[PDB]
Amino acid sequence: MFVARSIAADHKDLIHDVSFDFHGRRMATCSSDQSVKVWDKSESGDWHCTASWKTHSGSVWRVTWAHPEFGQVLASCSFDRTAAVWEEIVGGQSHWVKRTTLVDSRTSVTDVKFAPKHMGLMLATCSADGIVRIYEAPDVMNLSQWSLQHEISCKLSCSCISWNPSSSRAHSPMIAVGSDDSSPNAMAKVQIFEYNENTRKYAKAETLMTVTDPVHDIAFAPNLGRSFHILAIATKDVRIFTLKPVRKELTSSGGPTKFEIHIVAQFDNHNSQVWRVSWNITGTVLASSGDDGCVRLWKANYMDNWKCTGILKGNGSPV
Amino acid sequence: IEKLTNEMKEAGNLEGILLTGLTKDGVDLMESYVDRTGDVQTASYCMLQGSPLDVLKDERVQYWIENYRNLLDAWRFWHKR
Amino acid sequence: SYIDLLQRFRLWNVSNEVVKLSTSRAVSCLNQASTTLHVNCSHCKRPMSSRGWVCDRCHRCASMCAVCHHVVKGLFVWCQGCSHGGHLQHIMKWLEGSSHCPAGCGHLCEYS
Ligand SMILES: [Zn+2]
Ligand SMILES: [Zn+2]
Ligand SMILES: [Zn+2]
Ligand SMILES: [Zn+2]
Repeated sequence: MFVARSIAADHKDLIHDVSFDFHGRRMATCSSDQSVKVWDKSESGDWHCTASWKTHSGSVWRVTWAHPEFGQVLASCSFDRTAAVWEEIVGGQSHWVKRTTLVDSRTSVTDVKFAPKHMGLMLATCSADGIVRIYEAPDVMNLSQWSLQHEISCKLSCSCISWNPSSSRAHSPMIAVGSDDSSPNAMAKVQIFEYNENTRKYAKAETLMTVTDPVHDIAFAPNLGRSFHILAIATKDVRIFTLKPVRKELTSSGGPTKFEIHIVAQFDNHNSQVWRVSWNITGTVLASSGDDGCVRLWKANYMDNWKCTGILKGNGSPV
Repeated sequence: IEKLTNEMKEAGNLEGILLTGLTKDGVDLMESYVDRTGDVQTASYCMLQGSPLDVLKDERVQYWIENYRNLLDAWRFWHKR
Repeated sequence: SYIDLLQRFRLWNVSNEVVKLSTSRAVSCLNQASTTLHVNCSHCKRPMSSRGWVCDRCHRCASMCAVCHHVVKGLFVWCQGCSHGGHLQHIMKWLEGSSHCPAGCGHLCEYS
């Protein structure tokens, strides 16, 4: 029940990543020539570029937005071992200005993500050496200053990370890390770290044993007040997992919360290496893209079972 | 009545509200319903209908209300919020 | 004399324009007599700085518009009754359509 259209946007080079703002009125796209462009939607519904500049010495992988409450902030990770933070200042032509650069990585910075709003202005970066670094800006009015708050070693090449968007008062912060190592040995590829208030340190909580193939993308789904967490894993086949916390005994509060892991959907319609996965706002529709040049939309049904609902092709031609 | 209430609660069907009422059992039934379908608008509007003060003090009800308000803010339906 | 005539005819913009561009020290200083307001966060009850929008102790955006739920940098309109307010145009447009405090306090800030 999904139809496609082509947006009249002109690009000269190959597009690596596209990202939306919170309200869905601003777009950020990174191209193959170390260039970043920002697009705005008019009241009529048309898109117009508003800024463009070159950022790093190496290739640019990912660019993401921050929450509007902190202003207009973009974060970009690059192959040249850097992660840059940009803020828009207008005096009206937009004039984006770099405010800070994080260079603590010893390998290529593979991915960068923003923390959920209710935890302040935090940022996370996973590198190729197996290191996840979490920074925080103590003052929201001075973005030029950042401090390295936490550092975690994964012993495997990190490839993607995702925060837990839950904002309940009973869920500790959670971050999940994937890997794309293709070692012949059968080793786990997805680990989850849960913050501990009693120690103020992140510790490993659960590791997905059933996942052994290289992983390219991992995505939590929006909580929306449910009683459990939904995770999506992109591999040779799209997989969906549900994690339910167990009732913590009041006798003693100890380490990480124990979880029950159940798989609820495993699709192999791409017949290739699935590359990207994403959720809608309500966490009820899953979008997946793989090497077959097709985009597939999955949704639940009356019987609470997962089945495909849409198939499209990269050219925009419907199937 | 006990058996019917239990089998309605475990399934999350909304017709069981008549049985449980706006109590903790109603909260559990509504939570199951939300888990099944992901609708918070109906839950938020229902739970405000003259519910006892203890019911409104539950964490889950307020979490649903906050999520709905955030959803309204996302679509820029400011006046309706 | 010119300022008095302008004020008699109720032309405030021209009067203030004359005052700003005046070549006399006294007339220039006429406009700066007790026109500075002091604001405090209602949560921590502490006074705020003059160049920031975040509470020093609360670490909260104390200047979030009641309608658009965004941080307000510039003009802020405030009601003396319910201690609520926000953007000038947002509040004006909202009060043109209803008669309730948009924060949902119950106060009829513009009675009838
Ligand atoms: Zn304060
Ligand atoms: Zn406003
Ligand atoms: Zn008020
Ligand atoms: Zn008032």
